[PDB]
Amino acid sequence: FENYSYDLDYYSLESDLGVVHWVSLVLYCLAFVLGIPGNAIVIWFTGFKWKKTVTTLWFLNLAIADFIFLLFLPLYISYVAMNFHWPFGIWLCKANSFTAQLNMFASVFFLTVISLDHYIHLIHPVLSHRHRTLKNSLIVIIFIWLLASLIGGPALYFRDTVEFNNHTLCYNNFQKHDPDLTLIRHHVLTWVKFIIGYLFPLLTMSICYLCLIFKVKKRSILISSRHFWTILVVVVAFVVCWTPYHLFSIWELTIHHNSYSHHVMQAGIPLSTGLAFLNSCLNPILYVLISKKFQARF
Amino acid sequence: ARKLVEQLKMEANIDRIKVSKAAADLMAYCEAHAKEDPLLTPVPASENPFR
Amino acid sequence: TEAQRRGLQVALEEFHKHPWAFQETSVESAVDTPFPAGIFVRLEFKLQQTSCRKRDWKKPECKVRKCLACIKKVLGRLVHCTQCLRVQRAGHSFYFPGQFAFS
Amino acid sequence: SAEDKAAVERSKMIDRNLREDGEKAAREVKLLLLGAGESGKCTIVKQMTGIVETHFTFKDLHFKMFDVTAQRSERKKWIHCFEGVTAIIFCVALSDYDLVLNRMHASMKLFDSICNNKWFTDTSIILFLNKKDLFEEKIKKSPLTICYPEYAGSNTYEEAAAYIQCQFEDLNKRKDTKEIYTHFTTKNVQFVFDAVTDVIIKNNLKDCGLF
Amino acid sequence: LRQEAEQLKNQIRDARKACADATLSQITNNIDPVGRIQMRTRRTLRGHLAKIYAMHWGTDSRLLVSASQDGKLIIWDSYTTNKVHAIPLRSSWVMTCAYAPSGNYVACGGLDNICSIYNLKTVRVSRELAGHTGYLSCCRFLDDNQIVTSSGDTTCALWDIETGQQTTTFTGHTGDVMSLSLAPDTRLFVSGACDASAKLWDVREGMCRQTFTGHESDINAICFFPNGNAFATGSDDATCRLFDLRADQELMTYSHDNIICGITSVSFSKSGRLLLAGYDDFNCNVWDALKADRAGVLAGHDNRVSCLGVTDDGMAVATGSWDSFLKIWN
Repeated sequence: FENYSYDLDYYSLESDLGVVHWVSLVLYCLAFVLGIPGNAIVIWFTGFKWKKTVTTLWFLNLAIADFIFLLFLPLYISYVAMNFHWPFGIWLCKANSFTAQLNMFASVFFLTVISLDHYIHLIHPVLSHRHRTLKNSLIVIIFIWLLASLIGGPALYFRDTVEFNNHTLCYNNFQKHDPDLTLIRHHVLTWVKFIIGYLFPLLTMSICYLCLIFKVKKRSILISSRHFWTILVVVVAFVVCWTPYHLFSIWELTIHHNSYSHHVMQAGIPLSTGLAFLNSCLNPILYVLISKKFQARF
Repeated sequence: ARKLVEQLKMEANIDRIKVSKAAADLMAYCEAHAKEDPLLTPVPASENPFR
Repeated sequence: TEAQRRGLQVALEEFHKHPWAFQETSVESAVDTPFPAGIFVRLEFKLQQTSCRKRDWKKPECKVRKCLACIKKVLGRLVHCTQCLRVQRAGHSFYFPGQFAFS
Repeated sequence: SAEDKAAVERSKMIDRNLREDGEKAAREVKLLLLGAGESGKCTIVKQMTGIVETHFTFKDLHFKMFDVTAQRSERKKWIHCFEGVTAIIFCVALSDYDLVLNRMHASMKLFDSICNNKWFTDTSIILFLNKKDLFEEKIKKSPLTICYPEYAGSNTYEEAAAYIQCQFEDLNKRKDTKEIYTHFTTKNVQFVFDAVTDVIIKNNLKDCGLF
Repeated sequence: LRQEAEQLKNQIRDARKACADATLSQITNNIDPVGRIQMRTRRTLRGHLAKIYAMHWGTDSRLLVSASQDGKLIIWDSYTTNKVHAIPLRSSWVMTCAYAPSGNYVACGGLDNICSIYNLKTVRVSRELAGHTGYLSCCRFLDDNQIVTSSGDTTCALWDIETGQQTTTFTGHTGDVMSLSLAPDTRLFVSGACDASAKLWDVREGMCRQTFTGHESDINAICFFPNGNAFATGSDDATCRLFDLRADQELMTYSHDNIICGITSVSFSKSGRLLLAGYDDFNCNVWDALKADRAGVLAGHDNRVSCLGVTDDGMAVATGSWDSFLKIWN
């Protein structure tokens, strides 16, 4: 009749202090079904022209980022579907967090650089003819990858796995490392993430696309019928999904009227995350396989 | 057209042989150098610089 | 004190609820810090090994055979035999910021 | 095997130099002068053996004009080498309708032959109607009935020039892939710059558009 | 003397037809076909940034020259796909290039009325031969001191590199001269013009001896048989013809109903059994030189195969096309 040994060790952090849950998993499943298959098809079929210009490189990078993000999504759906229980180790949770940040920032930056490149394309016919080399595209994609990989410290110092009552949990811990780091590493990191991953990209997309559509270069030989609708649709798709996620990220203020005052413990934030996954899934299908340039070879 | 007349006369004065003789000579050359043609007889990769 | 005795009794009951019962063997004192909430204690002590009888109630009735307790009638306990900072401040707390992201 | 290392290092240097030269050359814009004859290829835009080279920079754009005054041989033997030019400048000297060598008929024949050609199925043609000052004086003396028949308009410079432009414009048969930029002779350089900018926009959008 | 010229032409035609008694294909039916030929792209040479217009294999069968519209003459090492030399030609319009038999010189030319000769090992300009009023179509090296050129003004010229002046002028063509080939003994050379006629010229004598006709369009390519007693020509009407110098008459014709596009380049194998011809249908095909059949196709080029060549050892064939690539087949 022995449950332990001479040194009795255990841990127990017990503490006494539906309609949305199902929709989140449904959205995750639809995003995954519409994703990995479509992204894999895009990757395998993108051989339109060998060593094609920068647009194919942008599309390949975006598709790869979305494919990795959506193939690591099932880990998140398993975590959320088990009543917020994370049975995996700290190393796997750290790896998932790091790769998720890398993929999402890479996708956002690639979309932003696509918009900037298109704006320089149509508006500028002279300075875009001397700065569109393939080596420059390789340099800028390498810089984008480096910037997305070397931003934020989830490197096992800002994320720890701590089991709560009867449920294991891995989470970002911006505390318990130093008493001096009080409200100086949780808000600064969130603000930096919001300003680099949402503020500058959204501003650039908005200004470039609006100035491109409204003024249409004041020149003819542009099909404004499809172009305007496509630009508006892509802008709407980008805005309507990442915005709730970023407001929930900036919502981490912890004092409005009570402990939560927003009932965030439910699947509202997971639903917004699923909307972000839906936008990531919907981007490649809305860029690469719907335009008039393609759809003629198949 | 004196130059053309002279050229035609020179061409007509050139001796010609039978077509069959030329064909036989070409065939003799072909089967004489057939063994030395790498594009005709396949060459092993042991002595092939292009593998 | 009485609060420390109640806290150690609650910790032993939690031990007996799920992992045979073992009593204290290397007893030790405590310091406590009564200010947040009604009470708060910081008591450490060793336990016994095996048992003379199994399932002999939550309280130890078997005379013959370095922990860490930070409890707040208890709204939270992390007895493991540390994160006492947030538990002592529970009496809004236990947020564990995030919990909802791919991060 | 240090010889192999030296050879591959030399090859790497050679291919780097080749890539740099290709990148430098791709940024420039090239035009081909293909005027009618005795008043064409020897254009007026020059003055500001084999192929004649002209290099000039305008609005941060390096124009290389290839003039063909020699090579009276067959055109199709060397015309296929010019399927890389941004535009073809066709210069027609006005007031030559009365002159015979008939010259305007040869100009139309050359324009139809090159404009409706397989190699230049997408290259833009910039028509330059020169000697308009002499043309205005010659209309008052020599009517436009001797050449370009069915001339119903009066002997006026404006209507005659409009008729010339229409008779040169309607000669094109594609009308979709290529467009003819007609101008009357720093207006010439600005017109050429605008035409080549439009051609660059169209050609580069045909590949990297992605609206 | 139009009547005298017509009578002489009729007599020459009658004498030529008298010697004809049997077609080439009539007596070659006893030779087994060699149509079971499947050549694969052994090597791929890249680096050109424009349409490749001409090439020439080296005597050592390891180094080859290549000319394209970018203005660069590239000398490669086909054994290891390593670029050996890169000459920045001053003229971007290049149609022909040559490699010296001793390997110490290279040649180039095009829409400049000048054939430029460079020395590899002593790259600097060595000679610029000028004097032609038309575009050069083929510069070919006889030795280190004599070169032969053909221009678009219906004139061929045997030059002298040491003096930089023409030594012999060959005239008589009506249409623009398109190609020339040198005999193995370096004493005779046949060249074809746009008038659908190919004339044979003597280097030492400097006068024409034989004229071959029969084509309905321009003759674009020419190449001697390895024995030097015959040569094959390709035209723009999807037709090739074999002519014999001794017979002075067309021997046998290569044509296909499916093929409509003309021939841009042609060459013979080491034994002369295989005739590799490049067409405008984005493909190059091999013909049985003694049976007029097709043994295979060298598909793989993304544009028109402008030029092709066979090594002296005949171990491989190099094809350059407008797709800015070189392919070594073995």
